[PDB]
Amino acid sequence: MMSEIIAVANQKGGVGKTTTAVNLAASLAVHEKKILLIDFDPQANATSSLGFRRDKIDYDIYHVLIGRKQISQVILKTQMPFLDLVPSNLGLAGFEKTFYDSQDENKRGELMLKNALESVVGLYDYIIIDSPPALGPLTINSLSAAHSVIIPIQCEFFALEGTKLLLNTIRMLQKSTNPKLKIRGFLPTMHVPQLNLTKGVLAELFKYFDSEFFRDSATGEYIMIPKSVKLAESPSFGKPILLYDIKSNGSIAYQKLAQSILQG
Amino acid sequence: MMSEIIAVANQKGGVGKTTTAVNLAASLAVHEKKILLIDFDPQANATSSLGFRRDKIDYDIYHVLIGRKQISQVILKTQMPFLDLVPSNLGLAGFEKTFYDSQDENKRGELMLKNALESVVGLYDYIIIDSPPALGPLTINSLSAAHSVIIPIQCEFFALEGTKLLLNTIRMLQKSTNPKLKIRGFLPTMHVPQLNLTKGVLAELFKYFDSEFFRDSATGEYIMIPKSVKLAESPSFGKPILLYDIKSNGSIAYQKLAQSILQG
Amino acid sequence: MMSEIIAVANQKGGVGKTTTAVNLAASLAVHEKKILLIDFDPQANATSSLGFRRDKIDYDIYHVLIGRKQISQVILKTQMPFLDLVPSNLGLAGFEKTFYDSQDENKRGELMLKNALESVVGLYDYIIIDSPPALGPLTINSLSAAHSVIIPIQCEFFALEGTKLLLNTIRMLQKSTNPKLKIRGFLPTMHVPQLNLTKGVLAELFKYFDSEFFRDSATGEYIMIPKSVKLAESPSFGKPILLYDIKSNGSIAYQKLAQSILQG
Amino acid sequence: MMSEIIAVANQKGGVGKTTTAVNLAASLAVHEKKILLIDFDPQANATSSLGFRRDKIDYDIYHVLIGRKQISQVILKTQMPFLDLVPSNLGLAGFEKTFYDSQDENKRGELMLKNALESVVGLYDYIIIDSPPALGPLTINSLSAAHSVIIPIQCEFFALEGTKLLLNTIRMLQKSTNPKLKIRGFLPTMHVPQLNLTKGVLAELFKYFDSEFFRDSATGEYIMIPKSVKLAESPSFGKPILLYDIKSNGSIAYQKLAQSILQG
DNA sequence: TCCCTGTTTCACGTGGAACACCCT
DNA sequence: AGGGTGTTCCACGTGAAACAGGGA
Ligand SMILES: Nc1ncnc2c1ncn2[C@@H]1O[C@H](COP(=O)(O)OP(=O)(O)OP(=O)(O)O)[C@@H](O)[C@H]1O
Ligand SMILES: Nc1ncnc2c1ncn2[C@@H]1O[C@H](COP(=O)(O)OP(=O)(O)OP(=O)(O)O)[C@@H](O)[C@H]1O
Ligand SMILES: Nc1ncnc2c1ncn2[C@@H]1O[C@H](COP(=O)(O)OP(=O)(O)OP(=O)(O)O)[C@@H](O)[C@H]1O
Ligand SMILES: Nc1ncnc2c1ncn2[C@@H]1O[C@H](COP(=O)(O)OP(=O)(O)OP(=O)(O)O)[C@@H](O)[C@H]1O
Ligand SMILES: [Mg+2]
Ligand SMILES: [Mg+2]
Ligand SMILES: [Mg+2]
Ligand SMILES: [Mg+2]
Repeated sequence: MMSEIIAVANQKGGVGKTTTAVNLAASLAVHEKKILLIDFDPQANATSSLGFRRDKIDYDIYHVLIGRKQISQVILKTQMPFLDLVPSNLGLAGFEKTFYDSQDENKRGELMLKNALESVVGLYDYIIIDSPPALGPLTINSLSAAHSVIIPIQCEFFALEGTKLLLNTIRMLQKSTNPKLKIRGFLPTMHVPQLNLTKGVLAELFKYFDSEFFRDSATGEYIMIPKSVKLAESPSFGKPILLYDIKSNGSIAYQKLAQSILQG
Repeated sequence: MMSEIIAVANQKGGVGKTTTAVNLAASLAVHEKKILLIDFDPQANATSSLGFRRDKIDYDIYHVLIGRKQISQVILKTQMPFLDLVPSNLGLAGFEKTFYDSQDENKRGELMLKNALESVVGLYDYIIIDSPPALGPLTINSLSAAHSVIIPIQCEFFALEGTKLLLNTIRMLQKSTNPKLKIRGFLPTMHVPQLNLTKGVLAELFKYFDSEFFRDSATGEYIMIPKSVKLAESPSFGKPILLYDIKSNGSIAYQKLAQSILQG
Repeated sequence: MMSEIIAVANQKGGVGKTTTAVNLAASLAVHEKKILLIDFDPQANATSSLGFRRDKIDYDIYHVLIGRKQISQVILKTQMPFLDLVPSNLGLAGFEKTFYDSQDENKRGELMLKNALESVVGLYDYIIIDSPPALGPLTINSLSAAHSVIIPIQCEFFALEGTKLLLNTIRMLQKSTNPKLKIRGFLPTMHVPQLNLTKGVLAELFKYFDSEFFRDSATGEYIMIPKSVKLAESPSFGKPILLYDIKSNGSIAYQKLAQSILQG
Repeated sequence: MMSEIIAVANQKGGVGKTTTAVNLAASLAVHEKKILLIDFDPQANATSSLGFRRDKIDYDIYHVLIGRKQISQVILKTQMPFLDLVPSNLGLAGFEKTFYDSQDENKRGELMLKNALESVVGLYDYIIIDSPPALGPLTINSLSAAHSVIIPIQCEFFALEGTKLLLNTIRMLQKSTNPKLKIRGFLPTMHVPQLNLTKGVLAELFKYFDSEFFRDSATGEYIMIPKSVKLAESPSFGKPILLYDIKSNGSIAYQKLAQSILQG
């Protein structure tokens, strides 16, 4: 078995990584492929996006990382049979400090998620890592474990400057800890295609990275997640979009994305 | 003269800390008050919004915090004569580790920005601090220096959970490092007033904090930053809203906010 | 006992006079008051709305008006024991010529229904008259017999000229043949409260005649017949609504109107 | 030219005779065919639907009928260059009386409009006569003058029985005054296709007249004018649909009606 | 059989954004 | 260009109507 580990990371906040991670885990699970979703955000927004109470959460990914628990100990099962969740909690914040301690003694600790996943990388088809809004210790784990990264891009101004910096970190890890690391693609999120700022910022990213933009290679048209209030309602009902409204366009786009991920 | 030091912070990403910080700084500056805007985010989105190139930026608040530099050295003057900026860069990220080097050694380092600011706090009326989307060391400095905090709320689902944690952290620092700290107000931003998820999240937040909401005290009415494409186009021109589009509603909103802050 | 003789008239077609007449008669009959419903329309829409067969009906109000029959001869008893019907047929169309013959012969004939009615006017509590869509002879009789008039209003454009014109003709008779005639009230019908044309036409009519709009005198709110497919399904079963579907909103409306008419 | 005369008549009120007449005149005028539209209704709602004043109308179809005027004297020009209007006014009511005087002397007067129209039957391609909600003298004139009749049917209950009666009158004229008379078709109006009452009355009327239903010769499919609030606003701006909102479904439908009429 | 609640589909109103005139 | 004007597109909310188990 070969888990593809796809890290949904992007250091910018509010750009759709928790909406993308949760909902791709879902929309790929319905393709009857076994999905594990890691919640690497100390806010634990993905955990709650699937209906859990972080407050009624005993053991989570932190204790796996430091070795106090096996990752197979913490996995929870979700309302979707094919989607299982490694939940998160505020305790994951501690990991920041933890990380630098290894940085002081043996320059490891980028690869803690790498080791924590090693024991289930054959039990799942896809392991999707929802990353927190930083380029800090946690995000670096997320990338180091990963086969590829999915980059949610909200076509507003700062996502210009932001992206290159992120890619910079990628290359750095591509020369340092994770050689295999590929960009699985760029994913426009919250898309409003008729705004002019969006036309411009998309055009810029096209210029530097059109080859990285997700196309449903079935019809080749670009796959962009539409701004959908329904997409932002779905976690409130402890549900993906698939279980909350399978016919809304948020869902259509995230299933199209899953199709594209699958076609190769 | 004694600057009110006001941190626009919130640990959730994309919620308007940077947009509110830039545009409150500007909308107060035109009111003929001398403002310093600190960019406490390694993303340097506030710097970038005022038209600078982070990449053609020499020394920043990082070198201030490590003592290599004076806070008064790094200040740049902006296209508004009354608004000054302390810029940022990824080097500020390094502070993460620097902070914990204090936590291991003498359990301070909460109050670093407080001390570096000490030398410019009488040279300004308001010091407006744009925070990063975390509860880590940087936001801890950002809050601890501050007299009061402005909490921009994106009225969607997670604004529920997050907010409670944020205030608790506020309460925590009030009982440890900054006892004088006040909540200046909550700030609904990107407001689509007719959406149902918004009505709901506003209702919950009203029940728990209705009095802490920015009111146009002339009419008592709520002050809410409307979703406005122009509010998000303006930094692509390195301009605040009032220099980019003074008549749009994003702008009118921020000047009502600024007026409210001045009235007390 | 002195039956109030209430004419539901309006010169525009399809505005609910036949639906209002049937359903007010029924909603008052359920209040244990004895009601006679005159079908003054050669279409005999009120007749068939109560389940009779215009074709298997022998003698009708025509032969009453020409004296060939007593008004007490043509009355049929209906599916409601307290509701009686003077039925109609196409032969009532003949009366047009006949009217002008009286116009030619003794300058009466507006008051023919009045005369034909004299023999049943104390035998009923309310005598409810479904008028045809004109200001011609039949409607002139119908107003001339009547104590008061109920004007069903379809809140579209032509209700504007139309309304004031109907009121005009009312005043004419009030100064000539039937001065006692009172406007029992105005009744918005088929009411869709959110359409903009309705808002506009209602606002116009309000400015000119708000005091005439039927109010739930219990709660003072307006009485408006909601658009109810069932209100239009009921006559196909030869039934009023309260015999058809008493919990529907059309039904509650007509009963609220009935309460209002009795309430004073 | 040989003017086709199409009388839009049906005795039930509020079934679309006037919205249909006005709008077919318009949708036919735009095929660059010369249209003369008679307002044969004393309410003259067709006149007022074309932006004219009953208040500003000097000579109208009444004075033509009594011979005091030429039809060519009263014709007006409309905002559409290929559509001209013979307007109406409440004085047309007088014609009722007029008709019976001839019934008393030489049993003519069905053929008054026929005679008045005699002078423009080569100057127009189509002359469209909007009838009042009666089977009275005017409606009979309109049918007698006309080559064919267009019958708007609102698929509710009373338009079941009503239809049979109307056809009877056709046959009467077809046997007495007007042998050429054709039913150009039945035209479903205010159509709500998913209501069950509408399905049913359609099914019934299909049963009896399935061959009389207007087919868009393009798809063979039935042409049924949808409930369109915009179709009902159009007279408030003195305009047809095609000048007021040419892309709404009201307009497309009245245009399809125009094409079907044109093919023959 | 009488009822009661979850879903669909559809028109219409609303308010934002782009765009094209248009003043002048 | 700057500073109105209205026209076109789209998402979302609403509320009515047909329908469908589900219910003993
Ligand atoms: N395509 C979309 N349309 C509408 N709303 C969306 C869309 N994608 C995401 N959202 C909403 O945007 C808000 C934040 O997005 P989300 O948390 O998924 O991004 P994030 O980067 O994970 O945030 P953070 O970095 O703070 O964890 C939520 O309300 C989310 O539901
Ligand atoms: N009132 C508003 N209307 C429309 N767009 C807005 C508004 N406020 C902010 N935005 C936009 O939303 C995007 C994210 O917002 P912004 O970066 O101001 O929030 P933030 O707090 O800076 O994010 P971070 O949390 O990472 O600092 C930006 O393109 C910004 O222009
Ligand atoms: N409030 C309502 N909701 C729904 N349908 C209605 C309503 N009121 C009337 N209708 C329907 O509209 C159609 C015509 O209304 P109705 O015939 O009662 O008015 P009318 O004055 O009788 O017409 P006429 O002017 O020819 O006598 C009927 O099938 C009727 O059932
Ligand atoms: N397709 C439609 N959708 C919505 N409203 C409509 C439609 N057609 C007509 N109406 C409106 O319903 C009302 C009456 O229709 P209209 O007067 O054309 O029928 P009518 O037969 O002319 O009435 P009359 O029998 O008194 O002549 C008007 O306000 C009319 O514009
Ligand atoms: Mg998240
Ligand atoms: Mg920021
Ligand atoms: Mg009637
Ligand atoms: Mg008419």
